[PDB]
Amino acid sequence: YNPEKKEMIQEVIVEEDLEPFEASKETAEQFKHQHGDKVDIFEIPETGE
Amino acid sequence: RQQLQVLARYLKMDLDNGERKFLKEKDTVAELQAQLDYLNAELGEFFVN
Amino acid sequence: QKYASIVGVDLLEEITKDHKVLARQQLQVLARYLKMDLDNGERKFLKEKDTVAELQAQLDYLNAELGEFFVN
Amino acid sequence: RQQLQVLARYLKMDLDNGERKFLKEKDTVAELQAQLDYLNAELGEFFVN
Amino acid sequence: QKYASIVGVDLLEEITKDHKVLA
Repeated sequence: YNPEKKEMIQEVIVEEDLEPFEASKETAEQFKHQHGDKVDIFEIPETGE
Repeated sequence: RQQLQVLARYLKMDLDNGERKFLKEKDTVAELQAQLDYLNAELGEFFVN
Repeated sequence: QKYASIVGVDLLEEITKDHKVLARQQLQVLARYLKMDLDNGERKFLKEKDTVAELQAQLDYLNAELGEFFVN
Repeated sequence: RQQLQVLARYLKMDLDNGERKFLKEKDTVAELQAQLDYLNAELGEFFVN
Repeated sequence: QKYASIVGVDLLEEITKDHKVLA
């Protein structure tokens, strides 16, 4: 606890526009009910991971 | 890989519908099989056939 | 006018906004690659600035206590 | 490094104000110190302090 | 015209200039 650094909740700075955003293979299990149906799926195996 | 994604920001061309399609197409095949093998599990593969 | 007289013969955006953003975009991702920081040109300038304000803060304390006739 | 610079031609985004600022900010610190140490050179670091 | 008759039913830049130069 450092009273000169009380921690809180915020957001950060921006980029040049080219971005869809992925995930990895670890905590899919509790953490899966935020977004909604917002994908550009391809269920045909041409990809791999 | 980078210049790709930011370039897809611009056409608003989703690179992942080719998988969201494929993923929803997949679990509604597993749960569609889940029916189709319940019947063979209760009608028998001699009856259904 | 002279020439004319010498002869006598008298007399929308968004297509550019996004056209800009990807350039702004392709810039930044391209700077990822050279590891070329676009903001040291300001972090330098910002630290150079507050260590001028606090450097003035000394330099005007003296004129505030020695007087602009003494220091001068 | 090339595709960078020509791309900055287009946004008219100066890559060097981040240094022209810093350079003018610097010499007007040296000449600002040049005053601030003239006084310690004539009032003494016991008086100014 | 034929089809219509067969039925009877009669009837700025600089955004591209610089958009070109970088190319």
